[PDB]
Amino acid sequence: AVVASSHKGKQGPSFSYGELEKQLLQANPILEAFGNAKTVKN
Amino acid sequence: CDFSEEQTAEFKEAFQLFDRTGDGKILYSQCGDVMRALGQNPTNAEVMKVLGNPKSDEMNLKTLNFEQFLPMMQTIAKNKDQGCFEDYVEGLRVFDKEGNGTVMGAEIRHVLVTLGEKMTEEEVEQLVAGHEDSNGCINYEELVRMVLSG
Repeated sequence: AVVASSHKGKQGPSFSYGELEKQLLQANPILEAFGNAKTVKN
Repeated sequence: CDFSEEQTAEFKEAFQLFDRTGDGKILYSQCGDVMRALGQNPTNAEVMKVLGNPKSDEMNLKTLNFEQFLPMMQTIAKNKDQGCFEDYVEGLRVFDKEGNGTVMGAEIRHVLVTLGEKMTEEEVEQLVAGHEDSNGCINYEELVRMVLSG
């Protein structure tokens, strides 16, 4: 999402995600909530 | 020395044209760009390789008489012959990511600012013949000829 970012013209944790990218990087917590549990291993 | 009496005289006359503050000399910081302007094109490193002091109190404080400047210019005039048209065209051919002459200004800016010694945001604007909009498309073939004639 950082390296293949689109640029219209031409820090640390922070980065300006596009509309699709921001949603893609938000898909993870959504899927994890519905799909993950706690076990002795993990 | 390789220079003729006429060439030495021409160098003296050129040396006299500069609007210096009456020092009767030339500053070590400035002399490189003088030699560039008047003749052959040395690198930033070459100005030290000619046995000029690589460390000093200040390069603006260090200064040279014509008797010291003349051999410093002579050695690069003889030993610092620059590349062929073929060599620079080959270099740009290998550089060009479009492989057709029409290089991108952002990539040109990268290889002048980031790589080697950092060329300034004032230099690049006076070097680039075209412009850098959202396209940035400029032909290197004109630029190579321009700097070949320089």
